[PDB]
Amino acid sequence: MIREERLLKVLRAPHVSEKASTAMEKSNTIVLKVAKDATKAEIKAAVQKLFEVEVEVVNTLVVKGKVKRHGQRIGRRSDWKKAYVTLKEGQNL
Amino acid sequence: MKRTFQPSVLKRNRSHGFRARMATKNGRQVLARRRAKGRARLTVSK
Amino acid sequence: AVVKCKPTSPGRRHVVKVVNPELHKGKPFAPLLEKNSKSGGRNNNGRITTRHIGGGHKQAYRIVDFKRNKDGIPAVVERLEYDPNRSANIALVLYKDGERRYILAPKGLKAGDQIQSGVDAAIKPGNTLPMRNIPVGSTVHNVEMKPGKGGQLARSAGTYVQIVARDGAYVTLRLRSGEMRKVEADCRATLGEVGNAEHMLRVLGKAGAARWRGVRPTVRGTAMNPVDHPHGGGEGRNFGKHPVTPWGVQTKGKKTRSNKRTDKFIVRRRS
RNA sequence: AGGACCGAACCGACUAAUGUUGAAAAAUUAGCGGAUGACUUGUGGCUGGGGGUGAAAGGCCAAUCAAACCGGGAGAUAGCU
RNA sequence: GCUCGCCGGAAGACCAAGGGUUCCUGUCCAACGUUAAUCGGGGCAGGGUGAGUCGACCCCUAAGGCGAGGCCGAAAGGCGUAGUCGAUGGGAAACAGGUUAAUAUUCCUGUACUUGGUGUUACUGCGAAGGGGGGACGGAGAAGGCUAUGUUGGCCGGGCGACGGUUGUCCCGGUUUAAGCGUGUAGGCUGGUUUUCCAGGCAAAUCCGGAAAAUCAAGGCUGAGGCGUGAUGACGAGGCACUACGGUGCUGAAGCAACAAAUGCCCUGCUUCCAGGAAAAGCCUCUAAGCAUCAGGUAACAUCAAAUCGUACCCCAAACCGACACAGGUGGUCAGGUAGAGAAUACCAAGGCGCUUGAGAGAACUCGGGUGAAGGAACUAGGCAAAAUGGUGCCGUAACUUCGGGAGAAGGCACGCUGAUAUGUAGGUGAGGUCCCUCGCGGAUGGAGCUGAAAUCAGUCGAAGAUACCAGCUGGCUGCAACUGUUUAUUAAAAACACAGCACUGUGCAAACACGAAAGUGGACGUAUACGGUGUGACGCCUGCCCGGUGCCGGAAGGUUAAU
Repeated sequence: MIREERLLKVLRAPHVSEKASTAMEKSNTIVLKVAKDATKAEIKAAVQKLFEVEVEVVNTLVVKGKVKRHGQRIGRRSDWKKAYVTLKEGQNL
Repeated sequence: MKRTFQPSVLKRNRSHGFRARMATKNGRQVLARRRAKGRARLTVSK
Repeated sequence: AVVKCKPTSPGRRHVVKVVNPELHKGKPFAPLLEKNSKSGGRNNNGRITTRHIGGGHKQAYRIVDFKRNKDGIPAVVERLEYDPNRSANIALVLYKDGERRYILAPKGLKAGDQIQSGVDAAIKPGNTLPMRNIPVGSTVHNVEMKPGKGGQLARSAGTYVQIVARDGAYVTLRLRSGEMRKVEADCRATLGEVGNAEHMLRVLGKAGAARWRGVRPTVRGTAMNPVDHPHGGGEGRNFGKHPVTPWGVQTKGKKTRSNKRTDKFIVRRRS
């Protein structure tokens, strides 16, 4: 099993957008920003054990950071990871 | 017209990359001069 | 059978083929084949060491039995095959215990023909046996120079070696060169002569034929600049020098043997 | 069948005109040669400087080649400007 | 938004490489954009890339790299065995439909498939850095069977028409459906089965190879496509209801046949030719050591797992390489209509564009073009440039020749449209029916239907019927080079280089020779019918004399002659 100390550090934020919103209200999927080194077994286990719901399957993409600039000083943001967590028929959050 | 720089990442790295500078005496001296000059990127890796 | 091609399209005007209807039209015997990668004339330093080599057709090596070690077991010649690595043809043979091997094909040898290696072999063409058992004045090919080593003399097509003497532990051999050489008499040799003599009668006809045997062009020395070849330069055709290699050593006469180790074994140089 | 014939792709580059502070540090337009072969091309690899490679022109080796580029000896030396 | 023009083997679509947010939405016009800009690949913010099946990673290897020991080398280091890496190659598996502003073989719907783990049950000999098979692989050519795809008819829905006619031999549109599973066909290959024996596959072997018999004449392997199912589902021209007029839902007819047909598939086939055409693993098998009522193997069922990284967007380009939003360069994939031999060319479809300065005027002159009286190379260094020729069929065709050519020599004639032969022929395809059955994806007959050259005769139109585009100028004498090729990237493509062929010469294998302080490597896993060097340069007739000089080869007597 995955230890609970690992399993708390994985989920990072709920992702709020309109693709996320239509995924919830149309296909049971909650979209959430996860740890960059988090595997699909860790995300599945962490939503099973931290929101106490039943997860059908996880799909993970990794989002690349945008090169912004302040003034005349550039900088890339930071890569993050986004997990499309497809729940079962019985869920709320 | 076909210019000289026809890029390929795999040849860039196999040729001038870090594992290929470290692979020999003189490339390690190259890295030593780039570190000593103090250089933001040593090799061309990415 | 040599055949002049009819002169449709130059390039075919001067070709003479050497066709052989008794060669096997088909794939060679597979577990006696191996990879033979082409080099380009270039050593482990990458450099061109032998010039004029490169390109040509892909070839697979055929392990030809030059040693002929299966003594006393007869072998029937299964077929004859084209070998790209040699001038001669190779015969695929089948021993009585179910082992196939390729040998160099001697002159008269056809399919369905008994050959036999060893000391008590009959003297007839195809039988490898030591030269203390071969009669003097017999044509013999695939000669060993050291006992047990493998054949190295008279392997190229239409080539034989005549045994002229048996003085003691040595046999004096008239090599195809014209050279008289002493060989130890325990060295095996195969009877007869090796058999594609008409190989020398083919004429190739065009430039691309040389190209497809892997022979790149030869730039002649006098066509170059002086930095390139000692012959070089000169305002139209201009030779004026004693003819040399590209490294300055005299061509046209100058003897380049220095061994001193194998001079014991040379009875008379060639002429 | 053919280093076969005509001819597109494809490779090339014979002529002319334009261009020549170009649209382009070598091209465009109209014709032109090869076009199953000694062809052409992709990806990778190997050869290195008095060295490579060269169907040979002193050609090519990163718009550089009768000896690359970078750094150093080095503020070479300059009865010359 | 309506018209107009351009590309349409691309100026459309999909990628690889390369780039790296340029993608999509809102917002701003300072600078960037060769002008203005409300617009933008610009600024700012937000959003966006979803995989057991696609690709990478992974398993295996080529060229080649690195390389424990090792051999070698003043040192650095060179080479290399075991090994280990290295794709551009070999290895398991997913398709259709729908959806987002922006992803989709990834999400959703439906239907699937693959490989491992574990468990149960039934049977059971399993077991390798080892043996065998297989993987496993050339160029060209030829058909045959198909399909993608298209055309026409039928069917279904809609229209009867701004200007003469248009209820019909009329017009517009649609007529689509996959993987998987089942069947096993047109082909292609091979005789099959049983028993005994063996100097081979380092050992063993029931596997492979081999040698005997005996019997049967068939079995096996492979294989496009079709057919059935998937699918009483989806999709579907269009209508219906609301309509932030952007669309959003609902409903939805027919959904067939004939012919033509690939450069795709059977085909890694078949025929043929020399120039003789990767490897290793997965895969199938054989056993050795061992384990043998255990482990393991096989089969069925159930259950679990299939991680990680890529996925946006451009990709013949305003996003890559060219300093530029540069008339240049850049690999693969798809490839509709009409005419055409065709991927040429013309005009078009799908789709995409109008090239990020415009408005005038209508001088010289320059550039790109059109036409030209009479003449017709007089131009000029030179017919440079332009003009001309140009297709298919048939007739016809010289010198010379290596007997192949020359030759498309040269030079001519025919060509549209309509009608008849013949309400479209010869030919191709071929239904229903009929006959037989080793009964079906069968063969024989039969010709409905579809497709359809080419020729002759008759007529008719125009100045002209290869009407556009496309598409040889021809002949005579001669120098050089035999020929195809190669070369001065960027003023020289040539008679120069190359070449087949010839000769001379070296080279006996630890070969000469070359790269290398050496080890070693190439020569070559070649062996004098071979290899290296040099010259000449197809072929034909030939290649004369000179060995005093320089070189080379040979000789050893004498003279001179180093280190010692």
